[PDB]
Amino acid sequence: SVPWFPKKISDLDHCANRVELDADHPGFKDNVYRKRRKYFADLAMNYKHGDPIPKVEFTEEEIKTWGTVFQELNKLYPTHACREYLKNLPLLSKYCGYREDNIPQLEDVSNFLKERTGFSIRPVAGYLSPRDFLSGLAFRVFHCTQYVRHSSDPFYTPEPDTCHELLGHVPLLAEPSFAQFSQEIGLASLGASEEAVQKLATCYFFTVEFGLCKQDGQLRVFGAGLLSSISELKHALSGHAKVKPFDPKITCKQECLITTFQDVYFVSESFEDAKEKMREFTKTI
Ligand SMILES: Cn1c(=O)[nH]c(=O)c2c1nc(Cc1nc3cc(NC(=O)CC[C@@H](N)C(=O)O)ccc3[nH]1)n2Cc1ccccc1
Ligand SMILES: [Fe+3]
Repeated sequence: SVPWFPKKISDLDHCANRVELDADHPGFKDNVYRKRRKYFADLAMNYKHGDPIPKVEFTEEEIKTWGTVFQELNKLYPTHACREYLKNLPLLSKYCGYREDNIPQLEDVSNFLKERTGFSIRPVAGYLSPRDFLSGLAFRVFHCTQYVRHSSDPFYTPEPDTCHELLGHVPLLAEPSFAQFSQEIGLASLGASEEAVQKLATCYFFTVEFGLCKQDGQLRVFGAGLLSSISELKHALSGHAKVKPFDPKITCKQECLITTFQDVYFVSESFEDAKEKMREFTKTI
Protein backbone atom coordinates (compact mmCIF):
# COMPACT_ATOMS: atom_id res chain seq x y z
CA SER A 1 0.00 0.00 0.00
CA VAL A 2 0.92 3.71 -0.46
CA PRO A 3 2.52 5.49 2.51
CA TRP A 4 1.00 8.75 3.82
CA PHE A 5 2.19 11.79 1.96
CA PRO A 6 1.32 15.48 2.15
CA LYS A 7 -1.46 16.66 -0.15
CA LYS A 8 -1.07 20.40 0.54
CA ILE A 9 1.68 22.67 1.94
CA SER A 10 0.25 22.82 5.50
CA ASP A 11 0.43 19.00 5.68
CA LEU A 12 4.16 19.40 6.12
CA ASP A 13 3.23 20.25 9.76
CA HIS A 14 2.82 16.46 10.22
CA CYS A 15 6.22 15.45 9.01
CA ALA A 16 8.47 18.48 9.40
CA ASN A 17 8.88 17.56 13.11
CA ARG A 18 9.72 13.86 12.66
CA VAL A 19 13.42 14.40 13.32
CA GLU A 20 22.21 16.00 21.17
CA LEU A 21 25.45 16.69 19.35
CA ASP A 22 27.31 13.59 18.02
CA ALA A 23 30.55 12.79 19.87
CA ASP A 24 32.78 14.39 17.21
CA HIS A 25 30.92 17.73 16.97
CA PRO A 26 33.11 20.81 17.56
CA GLY A 27 30.59 22.14 20.08
CA PHE A 28 30.16 18.70 21.73
CA LYS A 29 31.76 19.83 25.04
CA ASP A 30 30.29 23.34 25.00
CA ASN A 31 27.21 23.87 27.24
CA VAL A 32 26.49 27.38 26.02
CA TYR A 33 26.48 26.35 22.34
CA ARG A 34 24.40 23.32 23.34
CA LYS A 35 21.86 25.68 24.86
CA ARG A 36 21.82 27.90 21.76
CA ARG A 37 21.19 24.85 19.60
CA LYS A 38 18.22 23.81 21.76
CA TYR A 39 16.90 27.38 21.33
CA PHE A 40 17.08 26.95 17.53
CA ALA A 41 15.59 23.47 17.52
CA ASP A 42 12.61 24.66 19.59
CA LEU A 43 11.89 27.49 17.14
CA ALA A 44 11.64 24.91 14.37
CA MET A 45 9.61 22.43 16.42
CA ASN A 46 7.08 25.10 17.34
CA TYR A 47 6.83 26.52 13.83
CA LYS A 48 3.58 25.84 11.93
CA HIS A 49 2.82 26.51 8.25
CA GLY A 50 1.47 30.04 7.91
CA ASP A 51 3.69 31.48 10.69
CA PRO A 52 6.25 34.13 9.91
CA ILE A 53 9.63 32.40 10.49
CA PRO A 54 10.82 33.70 13.88
CA LYS A 55 13.51 36.30 13.51
CA VAL A 56 16.71 35.66 15.39
CA GLU A 57 19.10 38.08 17.02
CA PHE A 58 22.42 36.49 16.11
CA THR A 59 25.35 36.89 18.51
CA GLU A 60 28.48 38.88 17.73
CA GLU A 61 30.35 35.57 17.68
CA GLU A 62 27.80 34.01 15.24
CA ILE A 63 28.05 37.00 12.91
CA LYS A 64 31.87 36.82 12.90
CA THR A 65 31.75 33.14 11.98
CA TRP A 66 29.40 33.96 9.10
CA GLY A 67 31.55 36.90 8.02
CA THR A 68 34.70 34.85 8.00
CA VAL A 69 33.21 32.12 5.77
CA PHE A 70 31.30 34.64 3.62
CA GLN A 71 34.39 36.71 2.86
CA GLU A 72 36.47 33.78 1.68
CA LEU A 73 33.73 32.09 -0.38
CA ASN A 74 32.92 35.31 -2.24
CA LYS A 75 36.51 35.47 -3.46
CA LEU A 76 36.00 32.09 -5.15
CA TYR A 77 32.49 32.31 -6.56
CA PRO A 78 33.37 34.39 -9.67
CA THR A 79 35.78 31.77 -10.95
CA HIS A 80 34.04 28.67 -9.49
CA ALA A 81 30.22 29.02 -9.38
CA CYS A 82 27.80 28.36 -12.22
CA ARG A 83 26.35 31.43 -13.94
CA GLU A 84 22.88 31.02 -12.44
CA TYR A 85 24.36 31.25 -8.93
CA LEU A 86 26.33 34.37 -9.83
CA LYS A 87 23.24 35.96 -11.37
CA ASN A 88 21.11 35.55 -8.26
CA LEU A 89 23.62 36.19 -5.50
CA PRO A 90 23.58 39.98 -5.93
CA LEU A 91 19.76 40.17 -5.80
CA LEU A 92 19.96 38.62 -2.31
CA SER A 93 22.62 40.98 -1.19
CA LYS A 94 20.27 43.77 -2.23
CA TYR A 95 16.96 42.49 -0.89
CA CYS A 96 17.86 40.17 1.97
CA GLY A 97 20.86 41.88 3.59
CA TYR A 98 23.67 39.49 2.70
CA ARG A 99 26.70 41.33 4.11
CA GLU A 100 29.87 40.26 5.91
CA ASP A 101 28.50 41.77 9.11
CA ASN A 102 24.91 40.59 8.86
CA ILE A 103 23.33 37.15 8.83
CA PRO A 104 20.13 37.25 6.67
CA GLN A 105 16.83 36.26 8.33
CA LEU A 106 15.11 33.09 6.97
CA GLU A 107 11.82 35.02 6.85
CA ASP A 108 13.24 37.71 4.45
CA VAL A 109 14.83 35.01 2.29
CA SER A 110 11.60 33.05 2.20
CA ASN A 111 9.65 36.15 1.09
CA PHE A 112 12.24 36.85 -1.61
CA LEU A 113 12.03 33.27 -2.94
CA LYS A 114 8.22 33.20 -2.84
CA GLU A 115 8.33 36.20 -5.18
CA ARG A 116 10.92 34.78 -7.56
CA THR A 117 9.98 31.09 -7.95
CA GLY A 118 7.30 30.33 -5.37
CA PHE A 119 9.89 28.60 -3.17
CA SER A 120 9.60 29.07 0.57
CA ILE A 121 11.61 28.19 3.68
CA ARG A 122 10.62 26.05 6.62
CA PRO A 123 12.95 26.03 9.67
CA VAL A 124 13.84 22.42 10.53
CA ALA A 125 15.13 21.08 13.85
CA GLY A 126 17.53 18.52 12.34
CA TYR A 127 17.63 15.51 9.99
CA LEU A 128 14.36 14.20 8.55
CA SER A 129 13.74 10.97 6.66
CA PRO A 130 14.38 11.40 2.95
CA ARG A 131 10.69 10.75 2.38
CA ASP A 132 9.76 13.71 4.59
CA PHE A 133 12.59 16.01 3.44
CA LEU A 134 11.89 15.46 -0.27
CA SER A 135 8.14 15.77 0.27
CA GLY A 136 8.67 19.43 1.17
CA LEU A 137 10.16 20.10 -2.26
CA ALA A 138 6.89 18.96 -3.84
CA PHE A 139 5.37 22.16 -2.47
CA ARG A 140 8.47 24.20 -3.17
CA VAL A 141 9.33 24.14 0.54
CA PHE A 142 12.97 23.93 1.51
CA HIS A 143 13.55 22.55 5.03
CA CYS A 144 16.28 24.77 6.28
CA THR A 145 18.59 24.93 9.35
CA GLN A 146 18.59 28.21 11.29
CA TYR A 147 21.54 27.73 13.65
CA VAL A 148 25.18 28.68 13.06
CA ARG A 149 28.23 26.35 13.14
CA HIS A 150 30.49 26.49 16.21
CA SER A 151 32.92 29.43 16.11
CA SER A 152 35.98 27.31 16.90
CA ASP A 153 36.20 26.26 13.21
CA PRO A 154 34.34 28.60 10.84
CA PHE A 155 35.72 26.67 7.85
CA TYR A 156 34.30 23.27 8.89
CA THR A 157 30.86 21.94 9.85
CA PRO A 158 29.88 18.25 10.14
CA GLU A 159 26.33 19.13 9.15
CA PRO A 160 24.31 21.70 7.32
CA ASP A 161 24.07 25.00 9.17
CA THR A 162 22.42 28.23 8.17
CA CYS A 163 25.61 29.49 6.47
CA HIS A 164 25.37 26.47 4.16
CA GLU A 165 21.65 27.16 3.56
CA LEU A 166 21.99 30.84 2.84
CA LEU A 167 25.15 30.77 0.76
CA GLY A 168 24.89 27.30 -0.77
CA HIS A 169 21.17 26.73 -1.40
CA VAL A 170 19.19 29.95 -1.55
CA PRO A 171 20.69 31.64 -4.64
CA LEU A 172 19.77 28.71 -6.88
CA LEU A 173 16.26 28.25 -5.46
CA ALA A 174 15.73 31.75 -6.83
CA GLU A 175 16.35 30.40 -10.36
CA PRO A 176 13.22 29.18 -12.19
CA SER A 177 14.83 26.18 -13.98
CA PHE A 178 16.53 25.01 -10.80
CA ALA A 179 13.33 25.49 -8.78
CA GLN A 180 11.41 23.35 -11.28
CA PHE A 181 14.09 20.68 -11.19
CA SER A 182 14.00 20.59 -7.42
CA GLN A 183 10.19 20.51 -7.16
CA GLU A 184 10.00 17.56 -9.53
CA ILE A 185 12.30 15.56 -7.29
CA GLY A 186 9.79 16.19 -4.49
CA LEU A 187 6.77 15.42 -6.69
CA ALA A 188 8.26 12.14 -7.84
CA SER A 189 8.92 11.09 -4.26
CA LEU A 190 5.33 11.54 -3.01
CA GLY A 191 3.92 8.13 -2.07
CA ALA A 192 6.79 6.41 -3.86
CA SER A 193 8.36 3.15 -2.64
CA GLU A 194 11.18 3.24 -0.09
CA GLU A 195 13.65 2.15 -2.78
CA ALA A 196 12.46 4.90 -5.12
CA VAL A 197 12.73 7.53 -2.38
CA GLN A 198 16.36 6.53 -1.59
CA LYS A 199 17.29 6.71 -5.27
CA LEU A 200 15.68 10.13 -5.57
CA ALA A 201 17.56 11.34 -2.46
CA THR A 202 20.86 10.17 -3.92
CA CYS A 203 20.15 11.97 -7.20
CA TYR A 204 19.23 15.06 -5.16
CA PHE A 205 22.50 14.77 -3.23
CA PHE A 206 24.66 14.63 -6.39
CA THR A 207 22.89 17.57 -8.02
CA VAL A 208 21.43 20.00 -5.48
CA GLU A 209 24.15 19.30 -2.86
CA PHE A 210 27.25 18.31 -4.93
CA GLY A 211 26.45 18.91 -8.59
CA LEU A 212 28.79 20.41 -11.19
CA CYS A 213 27.72 21.91 -14.48
CA LYS A 214 29.48 22.55 -17.81
CA GLN A 215 29.14 26.07 -19.15
CA ASP A 216 30.85 27.42 -22.25
CA GLY A 217 33.12 24.39 -21.99
CA GLN A 218 34.14 25.10 -18.39
CA LEU A 219 33.32 23.05 -15.26
CA ARG A 220 31.43 25.08 -12.64
CA VAL A 221 29.83 24.30 -9.28
CA PHE A 222 26.16 24.44 -8.41
CA GLY A 223 25.96 21.99 -5.47
CA ALA A 224 25.22 23.80 -2.18
CA GLY A 225 27.63 21.56 -0.25
CA LEU A 226 30.41 22.75 -2.52
CA LEU A 227 29.33 26.42 -2.60
CA SER A 228 29.51 26.67 1.23
CA SER A 229 32.80 24.80 1.68
CA ILE A 230 36.07 26.57 0.77
CA SER A 231 38.21 23.46 0.64
CA GLU A 232 35.86 21.24 -1.36
CA LEU A 233 34.82 24.07 -3.71
CA LYS A 234 38.49 24.35 -4.65
CA HIS A 235 39.04 20.58 -4.76
CA ALA A 236 36.05 19.94 -6.97
CA LEU A 237 37.48 22.05 -9.79
CA SER A 238 41.02 20.87 -9.19
CA GLY A 239 42.64 18.52 -11.68
CA HIS A 240 42.49 15.47 -9.41
CA ALA A 241 38.76 15.10 -8.63
CA LYS A 242 36.98 12.20 -10.36
CA VAL A 243 34.15 13.51 -12.51
CA LYS A 244 31.36 11.71 -14.45
CA PRO A 245 28.28 12.76 -16.43
CA PHE A 246 25.06 12.99 -14.41
CA ASP A 247 23.06 9.87 -15.27
CA PRO A 248 20.43 8.95 -12.75
CA LYS A 249 20.57 5.16 -13.18
CA ILE A 250 24.26 5.31 -12.48
CA THR A 251 24.40 8.27 -10.05
CA CYS A 252 21.80 6.71 -7.74
CA LYS A 253 24.16 3.81 -6.98
CA GLN A 254 26.80 6.11 -5.56
CA GLU A 255 27.29 6.42 -1.81
CA CYS A 256 26.73 9.89 -0.33
CA LEU A 257 29.72 10.86 1.79
CA ILE A 258 29.19 13.20 4.75
CA THR A 259 32.55 13.29 6.61
CA THR A 260 34.94 13.49 3.66
CA PHE A 261 35.22 15.02 0.22
CA GLN A 262 33.07 13.14 -2.29
CA ASP A 263 34.84 10.34 -4.21
CA VAL A 264 33.15 11.42 -7.43
CA TYR A 265 31.22 14.44 -8.76
CA PHE A 266 28.52 14.41 -11.43
CA VAL A 267 28.25 16.95 -14.21
CA SER A 268 24.92 18.12 -15.44
CA GLU A 269 24.84 19.74 -18.88
CA SER A 270 22.17 22.20 -17.63
CA PHE A 271 19.31 22.31 -15.11
CA GLU A 272 16.91 21.73 -18.01
CA ASP A 273 18.82 18.58 -19.02
CA ALA A 274 19.10 17.24 -15.47
CA LYS A 275 15.36 17.78 -15.19
CA GLU A 276 14.74 15.84 -18.41
CA LYS A 277 16.98 12.99 -17.27
CA MET A 278 15.09 12.74 -13.99
CA ARG A 279 11.79 12.62 -15.86
CA GLU A 280 13.02 9.65 -17.93
CA PHE A 281 14.36 8.00 -14.76
CA THR A 282 11.32 8.43 -12.54
CA LYS A 283 9.26 6.52 -15.11
CA THR A 284 11.43 3.45 -14.37
CA ILE A 285 11.15 3.45 -10.52
C1 LIG B 1 18.72 14.05 1.79
N1 LIG B 1 18.16 14.58 3.05
C2 LIG B 1 17.33 13.85 3.80
O1 LIG B 1 17.02 12.73 3.44
N2 LIG B 1 16.83 14.36 5.00
C3 LIG B 1 17.20 15.62 5.38
O2 LIG B 1 16.72 16.03 6.46
C4 LIG B 1 18.06 16.32 4.60
C5 LIG B 1 18.53 15.80 3.45
N3 LIG B 1 19.36 16.65 2.85
C6 LIG B 1 19.40 17.72 3.63
C7 LIG B 1 20.22 18.96 3.29
C8 LIG B 1 21.70 18.65 3.40
N4 LIG B 1 22.67 19.50 3.03
C9 LIG B 1 23.84 18.89 3.26
C10 LIG B 1 25.11 19.31 3.04
C11 LIG B 1 26.18 18.48 3.40
N5 LIG B 1 27.50 18.74 3.25
C12 LIG B 1 28.07 19.96 3.36
O3 LIG B 1 27.49 21.03 3.61
C13 LIG B 1 29.61 19.93 3.28
C14 LIG B 1 30.04 21.03 4.27
C15 LIG B 1 31.14 20.76 5.31
N6 LIG B 1 32.02 19.59 5.16
C16 LIG B 1 32.00 22.02 5.45
O4 LIG B 1 32.97 21.90 6.21
O5 LIG B 1 31.65 23.07 4.86
C17 LIG B 1 25.88 17.22 3.93
C18 LIG B 1 24.55 16.84 4.14
C19 LIG B 1 23.56 17.67 3.81
N7 LIG B 1 22.23 17.52 3.88
N8 LIG B 1 18.62 17.54 4.72
C20 LIG B 1 18.35 18.49 5.84
C21 LIG B 1 19.17 18.29 6.99
C22 LIG B 1 19.03 19.16 8.06
C23 LIG B 1 19.81 19.00 9.21
C24 LIG B 1 20.72 17.95 9.28
C25 LIG B 1 20.85 17.05 8.22
C26 LIG B 1 20.06 17.22 7.08
FE1 LIG C 1 22.30 21.21 1.82
